[PDB]
Amino acid sequence: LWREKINLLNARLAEAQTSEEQLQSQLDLQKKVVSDHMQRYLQV
Amino acid sequence: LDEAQTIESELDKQLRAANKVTCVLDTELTLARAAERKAQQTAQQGMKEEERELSASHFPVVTLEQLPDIRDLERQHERGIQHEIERVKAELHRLNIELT
Amino acid sequence: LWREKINLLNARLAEAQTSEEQLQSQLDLQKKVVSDHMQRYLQVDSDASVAKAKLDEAQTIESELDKQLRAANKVTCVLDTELTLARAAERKAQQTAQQGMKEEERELSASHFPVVTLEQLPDIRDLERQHERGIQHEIERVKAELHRLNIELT
Repeated sequence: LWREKINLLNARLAEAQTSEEQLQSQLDLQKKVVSDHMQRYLQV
Repeated sequence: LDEAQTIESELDKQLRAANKVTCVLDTELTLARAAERKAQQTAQQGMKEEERELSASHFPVVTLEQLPDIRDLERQHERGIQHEIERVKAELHRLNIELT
Repeated sequence: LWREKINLLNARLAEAQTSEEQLQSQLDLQKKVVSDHMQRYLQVDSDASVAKAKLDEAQTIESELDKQLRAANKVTCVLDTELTLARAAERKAQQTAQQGMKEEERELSASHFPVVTLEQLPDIRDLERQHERGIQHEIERVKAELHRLNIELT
């Protein structure tokens, strides 16, 4: 049963990790928008 | 650009809220291992196939939700066994009285 | 023992939170530096190239400080889960400890049963098992002596 617990947690961890990575990608995309606007200002 | 810089706070807060699930799952996955290995080495004392059959044909099967409390439900089942082995001993006492 | 360990875990969690808040302050300072370099690059190996390179450097240092903040958060959450499990176990034991014990019974139990140290709380169940076995051994031994005495009486 502890082996079953280990396997179930191995299967489940990826969902939380994917959510964390998605939020990281959203943060990096906000930084990308900031960079786009700052580089637009760089032209003028 | 001011708005883009400002909006980063909500995303950072949500990322902080998200990290906790990953932390908890890693903790659980690391923690279960010691119990697993100790239980496995306890089982390594071994049973002859006949002994396995006799044990299994009467002892219940267990599942994941009972696993955390299995170290106590096991003692409850042991209490169930001994509370009748004591009855058997009492019947031995009564029959010894009768025989004497 | 569980309540004392809960207080100790609360102290550890407080230490983790003290680290976490100041790591957040460090992250804020690094973000301020990032904004400084961004505004400098907007203002201008030229000074503009230095502003760009150091804006990227400030973002990298901010990422490192955010990783340190995430490590602090992970430590805080590990200790928080430990504290929550400790509270759950303490309440589960409270389900039985709430029943109280008469003064004479407490005296006898204290004068007949050992005790465990704070952090050794898990081994308390080893004492429970061992003393259960000994108590049962003595119980059945006295019962057998009574049995033979009863048979002799018969």
